[PDB]
Amino acid sequence: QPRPAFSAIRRNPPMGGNVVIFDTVITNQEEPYQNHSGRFVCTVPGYYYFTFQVLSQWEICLSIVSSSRGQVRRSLGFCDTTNKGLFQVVSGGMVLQLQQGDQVWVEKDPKKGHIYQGSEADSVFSGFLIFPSAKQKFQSVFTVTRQTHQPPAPNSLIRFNAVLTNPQGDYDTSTGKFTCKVPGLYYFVYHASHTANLCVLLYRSGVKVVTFCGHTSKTNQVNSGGVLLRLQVGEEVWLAVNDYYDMVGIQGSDSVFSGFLLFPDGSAKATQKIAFSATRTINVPLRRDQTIRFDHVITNMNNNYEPRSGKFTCKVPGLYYFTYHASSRGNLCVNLMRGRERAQKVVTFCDYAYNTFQVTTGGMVLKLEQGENVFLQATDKNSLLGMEGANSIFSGFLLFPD
Ligand SMILES: [Mg+2]
Repeated sequence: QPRPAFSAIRRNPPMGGNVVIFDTVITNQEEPYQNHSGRFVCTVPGYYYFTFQVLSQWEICLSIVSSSRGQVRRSLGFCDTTNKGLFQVVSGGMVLQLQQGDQVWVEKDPKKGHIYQGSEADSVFSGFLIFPSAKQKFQSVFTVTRQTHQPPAPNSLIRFNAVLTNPQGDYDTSTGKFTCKVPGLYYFVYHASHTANLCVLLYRSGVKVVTFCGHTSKTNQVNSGGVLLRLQVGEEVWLAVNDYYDMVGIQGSDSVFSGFLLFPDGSAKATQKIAFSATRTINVPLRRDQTIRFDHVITNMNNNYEPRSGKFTCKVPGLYYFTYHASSRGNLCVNLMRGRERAQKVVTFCDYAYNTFQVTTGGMVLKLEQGENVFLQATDKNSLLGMEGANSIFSGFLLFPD
């Protein structure tokens, strides 16, 4: 069984060109990613998820581009134009259906291309196979996007009117809702561009699950959020806004919503359906080197996440994707940790905020051995909020169960 999955970061990247080269490989199962060029190469045709979290201090606009038969296919873009010298993370992601030989990479706008260079924090590009193309009725995947210059109405459901992929029709662009056909464990994630305050709320069958808010005046930022949910047939999932409703991106900064089935109910081996999502609801100030506890479990299939510590511990060796979204009111750096009793830093994600509210994100594909821990660790920059209406969440799931 193919297991194509990678993550790479920047450390000593080659200079020049508009392709963003992530030169330092963290994970590269089947070696599809080329660290000398920045390009992922598809061997196994199918549906893949790609995502990036890139650190800037000025203006940055990025886009996930692909090629087929060497013909370039431009796509959505994501920008942060805060432009104040402080760490900002721009994020974006989408499902892509690929053929053998297709390539995928991140490109910067030659006019807005500032990417941090140094050791204080990291930028990451990740991708992994979701479903091989070879089934389709028993899969579920979508990436949809909001193509309009007019923002949603306050306190309303966010309609994504345009489809990038939706092969089962599980997202309905005329209602704005995803409806479950194949019951099981799903990942949902969004990246929404805005130039005024924006809160995005994710609903499941009429109940608010998580909320993430980002504040800005005039300049463009990306609000991100996501969660793993175990759904039954007929359940609905959708995004909405509250009184903070702005989704007006600048030119080149779009808004996307994706979801995909990871583990069907009643298929394969339950011991390998491993996924967790947990939020933080305690507001005690963190101290440097403290493990960040996410105490409230939304999902914890096979109980490999420990909410009382905040640590994931690997039972089933394999490739895992870890991700978080943290609300914050000041400067925040988090170390992503991997190891056993003595854990080691994989990356640090920093996102600074001056007298405002932010949501930041990071993610990583990691190969894990039985017994290895993965968790988030606090630094001296510890502004982290966890509350209804500004959540912080930590999630992880096994790639390639059966
Ligand atoms: Mg920020």
